[PDB]
Amino acid sequence: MNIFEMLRIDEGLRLKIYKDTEGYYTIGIGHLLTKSPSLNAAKSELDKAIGRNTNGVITKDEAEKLFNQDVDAAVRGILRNAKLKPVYDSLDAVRRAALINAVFQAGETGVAGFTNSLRMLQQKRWDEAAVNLAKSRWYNQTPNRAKRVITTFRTGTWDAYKNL
Ligand SMILES: [Cl-]
Repeated sequence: MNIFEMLRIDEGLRLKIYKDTEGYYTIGIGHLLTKSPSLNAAKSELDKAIGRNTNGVITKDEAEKLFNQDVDAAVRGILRNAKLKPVYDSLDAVRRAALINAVFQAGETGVAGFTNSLRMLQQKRWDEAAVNLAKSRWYNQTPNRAKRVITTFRTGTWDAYKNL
């Protein structure tokens, strides 16, 4: 298992525009196009990201290109966030993947309210971190996906994804 299969399981793959769990225009593998309620705004963002006139649909290859660009962006945002970097560096390979997954899910770096969780992670207080991560809108809105990531932080294994 690795970061790409991981998120690939968590995000799914759709080749035609769709609305995420939040009602946002997205496509491919978790690729948020826009937060605007405008389909037109979404197709434009889509054409621009793709480099061609899509008409709202892409090929598998195109989806995977976006995905690669996106995972790369995430890692790099982490490396560049002053609060994320140290956490990320203190972690093992498996837990690092969970951090990437979560940041990817946010579509942004060092999201609001997880200072305490980060601190517990950094100190390797796994069980406590798990519990704390769970007191979050995140967990309540997408409990299944959040449970998988949380289990990954607490254990340092891929157990939560081995069976999907
Ligand atoms: Cl879920």
